Amino acid sequence: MDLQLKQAKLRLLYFNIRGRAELIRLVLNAAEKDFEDVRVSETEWPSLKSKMPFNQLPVLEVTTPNGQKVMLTESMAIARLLARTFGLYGDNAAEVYLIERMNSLTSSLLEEIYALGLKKEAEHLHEYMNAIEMALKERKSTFIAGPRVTLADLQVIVLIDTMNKFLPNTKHECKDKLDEIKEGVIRTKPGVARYLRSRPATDF
Amino acid sequence: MDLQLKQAKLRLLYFNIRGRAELIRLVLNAAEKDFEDVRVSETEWPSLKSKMPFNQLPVLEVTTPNGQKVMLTESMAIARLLARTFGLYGDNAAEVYLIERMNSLTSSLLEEIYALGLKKEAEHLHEYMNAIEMALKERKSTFIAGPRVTLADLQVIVLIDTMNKFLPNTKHECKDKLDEIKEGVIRTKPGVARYLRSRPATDF
Repeated sequence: MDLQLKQAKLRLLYFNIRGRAELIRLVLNAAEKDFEDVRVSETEWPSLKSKMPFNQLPVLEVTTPNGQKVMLTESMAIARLLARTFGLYGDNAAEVYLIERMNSLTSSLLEEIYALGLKKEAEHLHEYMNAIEMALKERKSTFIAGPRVTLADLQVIVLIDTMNKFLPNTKHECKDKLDEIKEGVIRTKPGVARYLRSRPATDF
Repeated sequence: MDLQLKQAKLRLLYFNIRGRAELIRLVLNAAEKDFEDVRVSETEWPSLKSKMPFNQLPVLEVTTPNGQKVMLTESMAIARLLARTFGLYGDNAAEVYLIERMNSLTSSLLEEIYALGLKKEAEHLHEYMNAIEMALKERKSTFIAGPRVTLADLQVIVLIDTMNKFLPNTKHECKDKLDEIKEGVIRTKPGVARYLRSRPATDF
């Protein structure tokens, strides 16, 4: 039942984009936990989908220290499990509420931005951006949920990179407040700083 | 920072439907924690939205035992906070992964069902239903995450009621496995059993 994730061998299977696995890559790099970052092309996906017991990516393939292979699914469930394992998910339920309130807003905004890339909404987008900006201005701590980085600050990085690609010229005050969080993650999580500098430059 | 939710006065503001607040109502009734279940019409929403500091429902208005009024937002963040407070969120990160994997599947399926009511997909629906049915058949416990009810078993109830309204004649084997979970929640959580019997019969 306990996968012993600190020691376990970890392989992340996803496409060669940031997308919905970037948050997992950021948690593992923040924790300085090594993993195989396996980037799958859509040319390779049909054959991989046929031999493996899953139908969507990302999957985290865990090999426990005792040799047991377990395939984990559901991107945010994986990210939260890894964050809890490596001390990136707060210390009590009140802090976790702050994490999860912000992640609800930023996850929803991410999915709205993703859906508008090729469909053809600044109002629905503005609503999320105002809520995020408001929470960031009201906080009484350096990071979203307290004095130290948690999963919510890591997902802010995902959100910034998505707004830069999908909404480059959008000029909302929330962008500056998000960038402040990112600056603090880079300062305090040298594994993230190095990863962002070295990761593949991708469009999405 | 700690709202003292066991003792705090709680008012839930949402529309007079099950919708996205039913999970919160189920947690509180499972815990036998009293709350004001305030059901707002769309006739009343414009005026309420103008005087209060929020722009969407549900909101949980908490009055702590020391008299402090705090408005909580984000339906799933509220539900998880309440589940943690009342012992409905497992005991370790491995159990929580089981909760959150299942809630990812059932939340996604719920949102897909909601979006298809008036838009005009059995494939995308079938994918979620097969994954849910598969996890339910593979489990080595009475409930989704272990021997006792958690938030994931409560959201199964939300999913059943939604499939009954939106997909009455759909005949998938996952429906029976979901109904088994619901039967066990009713048996083991007398507060849920009573609530389901007494709650307003609504369309959505």
